[PDB]
Amino acid sequence: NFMLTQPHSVSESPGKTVTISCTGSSGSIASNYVQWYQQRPGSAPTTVIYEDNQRPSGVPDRFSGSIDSSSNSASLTISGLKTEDEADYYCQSYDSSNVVFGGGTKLTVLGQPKAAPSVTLFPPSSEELQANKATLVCLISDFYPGAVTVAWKADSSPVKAGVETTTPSKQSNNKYAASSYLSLTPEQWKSHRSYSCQVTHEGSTVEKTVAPT
Amino acid sequence: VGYQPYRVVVLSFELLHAPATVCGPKKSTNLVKNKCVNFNFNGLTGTGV
Amino acid sequence: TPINLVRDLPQGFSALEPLVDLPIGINITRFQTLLALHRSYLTPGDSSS
Ligand SMILES: *[C@@H]1O[C@H](CO)[C@@H](O)[C@H](O)[C@H]1NC(C)=O
Repeated sequence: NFMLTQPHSVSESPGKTVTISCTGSSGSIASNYVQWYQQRPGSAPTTVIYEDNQRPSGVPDRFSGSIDSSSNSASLTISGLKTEDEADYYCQSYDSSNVVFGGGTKLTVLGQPKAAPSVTLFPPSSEELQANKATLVCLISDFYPGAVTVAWKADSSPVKAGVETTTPSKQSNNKYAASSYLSLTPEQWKSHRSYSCQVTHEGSTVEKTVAPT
Repeated sequence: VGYQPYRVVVLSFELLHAPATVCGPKKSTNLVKNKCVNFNFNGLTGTGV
Repeated sequence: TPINLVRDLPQGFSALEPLVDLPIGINITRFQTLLALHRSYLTPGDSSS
């Protein structure tokens, strides 16, 4: 029942000093070796310090660790932060026969330009109609901020059933892009005269319309 | 959670040679009459009907 | 107290009852009253003469 306690969120401006703690629950922190792994997002973890004072060959000198056995806490001190330090630090105590990893500590330090919501629409294809389905796809792209509200319309009545939308995502254009899908039956697509997608972004509204042709 | 804006206020009390100005009230039970009882109406410990 | 007189206040008697009691507890040594003036169409409207 030995668990390591680590703060969830730690943020500090670059160039300053910060202390990362790791508190043991039952066993004393000086009983067993405490190791810190620096893991980049979408990458394998890498050892950043071991033996509570020993640095691996390759990491810089700033990664310093200390042990406070009176408070049952392991302290990792970082001095002079910069960009690539934005990784996850897990304090590891294998103890005996079981690695107890820490919760983890991330980093948070801080140009997206404003843009117009280009909107395109497509009607359901004939192949989809032959496969007893119909889906209207609304696409919002090349815009900023990434906070848009979609509202499907059947001629004049809003449609909310079967509406699926995507959260805005980052692209190479430094702008945002999103998507919206309206699943429909083949008879519902041809029941209304026209279907339109309305996109609201920074007050301005861009609306496209399609018709069964 | 450790860096969010928190609205913190402190309520302090003062003790001087002045009567109470802002203080809590007191509850109210029943009332009796025409019997020899003791009453404390803020100025006297009077016993009587 | 209603009256119909402009000068030499009458010899009648009238007590004074309280309206509010303020427990402030501060010094006081000087006082001054406030008056209100009117700005009609006859006066130019400037507070000089
Ligand atoms: C109040 O006034 C008296 C004299 O007018 C002065 O001696 C005393 O210090 C004053 N106290 C306070 C609290 O201002």
